[PDB]
Amino acid sequence: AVPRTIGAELMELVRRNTGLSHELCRVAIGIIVGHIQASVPASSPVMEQVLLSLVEGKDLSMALPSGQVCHDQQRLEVIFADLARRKDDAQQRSWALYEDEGVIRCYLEELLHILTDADPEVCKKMCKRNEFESVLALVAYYQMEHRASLRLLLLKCFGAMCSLDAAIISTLVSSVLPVELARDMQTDTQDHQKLCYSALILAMVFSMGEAVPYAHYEHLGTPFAQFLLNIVEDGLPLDTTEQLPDLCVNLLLALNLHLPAADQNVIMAALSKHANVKIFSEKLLLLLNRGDDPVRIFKHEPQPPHSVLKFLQDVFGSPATAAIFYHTDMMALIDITVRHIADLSPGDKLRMEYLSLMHAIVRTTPYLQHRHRLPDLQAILRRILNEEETSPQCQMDRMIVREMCKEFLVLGEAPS
Amino acid sequence: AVPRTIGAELMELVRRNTGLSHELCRVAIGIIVGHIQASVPASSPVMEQVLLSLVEGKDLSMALPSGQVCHDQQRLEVIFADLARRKDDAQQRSWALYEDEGVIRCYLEELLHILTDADPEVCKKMCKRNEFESVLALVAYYQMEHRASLRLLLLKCFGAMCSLDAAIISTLVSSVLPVELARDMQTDTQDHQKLCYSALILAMVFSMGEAVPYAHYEHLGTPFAQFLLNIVEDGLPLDTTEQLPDLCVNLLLALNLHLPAADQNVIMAALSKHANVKIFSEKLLLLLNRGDDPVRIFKHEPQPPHSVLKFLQDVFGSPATAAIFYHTDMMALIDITVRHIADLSPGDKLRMEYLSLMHAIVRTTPYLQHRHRLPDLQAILRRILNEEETSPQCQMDRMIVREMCKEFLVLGEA
Amino acid sequence: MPAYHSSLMDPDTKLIGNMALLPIRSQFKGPAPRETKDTDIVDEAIYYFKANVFFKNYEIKNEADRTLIYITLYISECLKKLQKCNSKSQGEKEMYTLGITNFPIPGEPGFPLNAIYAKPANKQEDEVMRAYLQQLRQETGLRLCEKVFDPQNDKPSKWWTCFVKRQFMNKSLSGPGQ
Repeated sequence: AVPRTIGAELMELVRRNTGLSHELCRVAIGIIVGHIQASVPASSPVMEQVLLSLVEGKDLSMALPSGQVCHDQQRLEVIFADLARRKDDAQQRSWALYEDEGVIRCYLEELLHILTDADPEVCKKMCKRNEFESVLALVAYYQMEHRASLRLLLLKCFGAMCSLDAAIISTLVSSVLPVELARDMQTDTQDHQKLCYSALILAMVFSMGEAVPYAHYEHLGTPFAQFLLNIVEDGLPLDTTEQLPDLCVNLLLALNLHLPAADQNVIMAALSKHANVKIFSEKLLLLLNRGDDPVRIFKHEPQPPHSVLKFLQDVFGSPATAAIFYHTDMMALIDITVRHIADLSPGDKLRMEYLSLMHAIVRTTPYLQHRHRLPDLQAILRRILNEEETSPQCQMDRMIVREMCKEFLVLGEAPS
Repeated sequence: AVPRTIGAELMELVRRNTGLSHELCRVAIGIIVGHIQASVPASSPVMEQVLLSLVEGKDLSMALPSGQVCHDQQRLEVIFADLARRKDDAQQRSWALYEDEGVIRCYLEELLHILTDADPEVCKKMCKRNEFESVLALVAYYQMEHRASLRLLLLKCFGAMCSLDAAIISTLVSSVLPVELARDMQTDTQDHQKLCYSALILAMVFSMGEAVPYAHYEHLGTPFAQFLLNIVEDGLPLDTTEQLPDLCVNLLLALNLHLPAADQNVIMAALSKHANVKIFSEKLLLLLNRGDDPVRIFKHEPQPPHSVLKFLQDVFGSPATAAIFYHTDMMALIDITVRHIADLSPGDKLRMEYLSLMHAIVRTTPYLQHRHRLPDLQAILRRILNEEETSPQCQMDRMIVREMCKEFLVLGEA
Repeated sequence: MPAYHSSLMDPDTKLIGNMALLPIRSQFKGPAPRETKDTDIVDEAIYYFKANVFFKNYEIKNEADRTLIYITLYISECLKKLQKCNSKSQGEKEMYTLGITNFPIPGEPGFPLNAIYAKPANKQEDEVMRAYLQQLRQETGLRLCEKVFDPQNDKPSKWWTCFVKRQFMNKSLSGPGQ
């Protein structure tokens, strides 16, 4: 019989020289052993090829070699070591003497491949080790590095890390990286590529909705929110892809995701004070109409609220921001939500959110003086209130209708 | 026992779903079965023969189990079919209506990968299919296309194709492609990226020294040579990498390689007429000092002459072009020759060429006026004519010394 | 529709395979008799060539069309060599060495029109039509070499070499098997 670790040996021994992506490396071995298991029937009855297949079929996840650490670990060892030194070579970071851009860039190029073509467990473990030592090393180095040619690869490396585990996201949220990125964007509007990645990474970083150091809002407060509204409302001459408006809409949704209320909200105070929010008003409805959440760019499981439903509930929480919308836009909003509340089946998490957003719209807009879809709303609220389903979320849906109709007796009245 | 095609069954199957480059695919097969048979030698009655079946170069290489067509062949057929079907769409190629850049870009960049990731012998077999129709149609499309983006990918394809086979090169040289590249460069100096690739592909095709249609000289001759000399002397404001100076040196060396005779040579007229060439002069000697030949970029079998030696022998073939060197460069040229001629072991074919270059220099420069390194030259010529080996190249060296010595008896020590 | 077809099918003129052994006004050695009229089948082909290559359908009237078409296919091949030639002297020497090469004959593989020419069955057919087709080639190349080179400079003239790309109904006497 074959040594019962053979498949974990092959999984690394093939990557050592093919350079394959780890996920394809599993397939590349599986297919050849799978074929020879058929094309020579003499090879399957002996455990060899069945065992070669089964050893790849790890118990749930497994890739432990019989001995020394895999080639991917050894590269992360050397790369994170060398950057960790260059971070603190105080005589070279300032008062530079040797040429080092070439060597550093090669290290970052390689790192970015390992984070994207190696085993996620090995990368995840290596970033976690020593309580995220090497994550903070890159962040501190990114703060003091000023050559934009190098900064751009650090952004990409941080992106690949964000995909890797929510715990790394939380570290980058808590670190200086976001508040440095905001300062960069507000200062150096002349690198369209760096601007796009800066916006994307902030959206990636905040995508898990955790609270930040209060020190962050010196920059991430209203002046940055006003900056983002301007980028969406008329953009930049360099944005020949017209790509920043989308990234900045995505960013405001992620920035707001962690704030607790509408009154203190540093984003909503920007919308209130901005001169005219024509384009942002429109783009927000095109997203709500489809009803997807752009901020859930990753698969991490303890997911936050649906970002756009959240952002709209935070808009309508005060009369000053309820005036954001043009009349025709708010008519289309009531139509879109009155549709989504009807079509969602019982027990869906999201049906409560549209119910809450109607409650917000009813309570703070001039709704009962124009009544745009009030017959159709009542006909649905009739059904929702009578709904005989008994799950906890269904009970909560029925309760918020009881709150809504008790506040506004025009709701729940008999049909005309 | 093993089904005796298994090695070709496996090699295709892995490429199909991995996308590996073909050499890496072979490596993947070799290591996987190798490592199991190292772990359990009792697998040898199957694993040895599975390995042994893989050992094919072109002999039964990619043998069909039965009637299969490997994925790379399928895609090459589809691409060359569709590119032709677009090239002849005479309505769309002059009175455009449909949007077509995207689909063409995808087909071209897919082609470029297959020409470099797949088995070269398949790629050859599809290019040379019906008297190079696949190649010549794609060339005719390049003359007709004018989107700069699409032009740039076509050049990359032509290079990969040019790498495959001298039969493809000689087709490209004989077709229209060189003329359009030279016309493009003289007129559209602004696309630095296309300009660099244009000079590269143009030097690649000429690298075999094939004779061109005389109609080509109309564009390729003296006007174009002056244009290249201006770039290598003066540069262009848009070149921040200085690649054009080096590429234009290589391109002049490539075009000269095929020209016969000496006096009427269209490049030599340009060197004669150009106003004080000098950067080209000292760049050229730095090639001779190392002795490499930038034009031999491909391993194709019938190796043409050493391009730099050929070029200098042309330059000194006449007194009007011999004058281009500065006096300090002339001395170093003599120093470099006298060293190589002395260093080269007997029977090296190059030693004939250095002998001939020295012969040309003495006949057309005022050498006997300045006599630099003359004692060393006498001693080495005295040696070579007294060297005692018998192979034809040693005889050829010995003969050139005799004819050079009798023309200039001072070189014999009188 | 009507491309140019051979004029000189005299009933006296013998056939081999499906080709008519028309007399030739040539100093080259070969089995067909010596022509004495001003026009000749090689000159029909050379006179028609510029017009004939543009037509895309060609209906065989007789064996002489299967003969004259062969010349035009060979002219569309000799133009490939002489466009590269620096001088008329080079071309004339080159062309002599071109025509003596062993081009395929009817039904021998790679010959482009196996559907339309039948192979000679016997030595006295085969050897004689080789000896005929050879002298046709030899003469045909030389007659181009007299008129494609402009006499002012021996430039192989633009007006003739323009046709090199325009193969006769996409048929190559080089043959598609190579």
